[PDB]
Amino acid sequence: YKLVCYFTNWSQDRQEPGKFTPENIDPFLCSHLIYSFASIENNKVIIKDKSEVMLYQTINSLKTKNPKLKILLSIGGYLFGSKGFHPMVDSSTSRLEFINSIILFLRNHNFDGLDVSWIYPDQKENTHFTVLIHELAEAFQKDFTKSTKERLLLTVGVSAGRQMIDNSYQVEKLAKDLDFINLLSFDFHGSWEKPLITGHNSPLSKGWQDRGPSSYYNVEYAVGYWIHKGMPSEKVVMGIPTYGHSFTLASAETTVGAPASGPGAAGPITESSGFLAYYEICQFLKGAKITWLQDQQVPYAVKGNQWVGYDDVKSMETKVQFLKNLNLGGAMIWSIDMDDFTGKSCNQGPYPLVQAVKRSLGSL
Ligand SMILES: CC(=O)N[C@@H]1[C@@H](O)[C@H](O[C@@H]2O[C@H](CO)[C@@H](O[C@@H]3O[C@H](CO)[C@@H](O[C@@H]4O[C@H](CO)[C@@H](O)[C@H](O)[C@H]4NC(C)=O)[C@H](O)[C@H]3NC(C)=O)[C@H](O)[C@H]2NC(C)=O)[C@@H](CO)O[C@@H]1O
Repeated sequence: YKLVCYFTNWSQDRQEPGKFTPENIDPFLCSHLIYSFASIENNKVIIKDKSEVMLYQTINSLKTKNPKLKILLSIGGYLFGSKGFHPMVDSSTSRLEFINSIILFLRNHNFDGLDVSWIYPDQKENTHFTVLIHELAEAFQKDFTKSTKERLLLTVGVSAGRQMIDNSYQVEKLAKDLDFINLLSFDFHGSWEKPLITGHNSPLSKGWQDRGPSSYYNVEYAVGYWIHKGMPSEKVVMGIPTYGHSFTLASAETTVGAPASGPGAAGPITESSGFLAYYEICQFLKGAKITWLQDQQVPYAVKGNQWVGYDDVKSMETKVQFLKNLNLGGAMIWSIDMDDFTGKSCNQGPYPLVQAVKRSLGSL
């Protein structure tokens, strides 16, 4: 099994216990690490990060410590959107420039591959995304035929939502071109929804109130659908979140599907109404009531008018058992810098969530 771990370049600006740098990375924690995110300037790959050159130092230390560790570079993410890939994708000339810059950049800086996480192609960018991936795949393969080093890996963070999947992807082709997908099996529910009701960020299974299309909004369905569409199960690396989605409750009802007036109060460290990192969640749970959903196989917690749907150690072990049953490629984490990486907040040691995933994957 793979354990694929995204980390981010904005977590370094947080205060403790959320102040993360690549030096917080345990080189034996994960099989793959993925830096989030690179940029594109003048159709070439760059890293925009005040700490860029220190990142390279840590990459080299980590890979020296653990010769098996793979470290990939990611382009994309929600904020980058589709706009970020233009004008690079607009022509084969500009795409060739990009692809050539990637190979040189990854080799120069000791990266093992590229993750393309286009959020999201949809109908409009379906062709652009398909060709980009295919051209990258071929170039990497070409490079390999000429090289003494391993072939550069190619992966993609992909939607777990059935409609977005149908619109964005040509799955059989993707299966040939990608080494694996990083299934983004989270953000199923949240304070952007209308009607504005509580719902879990990342339920494993369908809710008792779900019927029809709402029956798609869970991890088991997403996984099954990708397989159905032609992605081999062992190329499905299943995303698990270390964050939760929060709601401010509109009434006294505290159940799933209860009315919400908006996102929950911002965490003190992440300062973004609507989500909480796990290290903030452990502080939230103090004085909260926690319910484990038997239908959906994940917890939520309520304190005052605040409702948080999140993933804990029980969820980690339950989702790992699931991915193993379905013969998936492994687990992916978004993101390790939102786990309690210092261990100072949750009283469960360093990376309590990710370590549980690791322990569960390694268990016979
Ligand atoms: C609105 C919404 O929730 N949409 C989701 C979308 O976020 C999902 O995108 C994937 O999953 C994760 C988890 O949501 C994404 O993480 C977010 O990524 C953005 C950057 O793209 C983060 O923005 C950062 O925000 C902090 C906090 O305000 C700022 O300080 C930073 O400057 C800013 N970073 C940058 C580069 O500008 C945001 O905080 C992340 N949120 C969380 C909770 O971590 C991630 O982008 C994306 N994952 C991958 C691998 O591409 C998407 C999944 O399908 O669904 C919805 O569209």
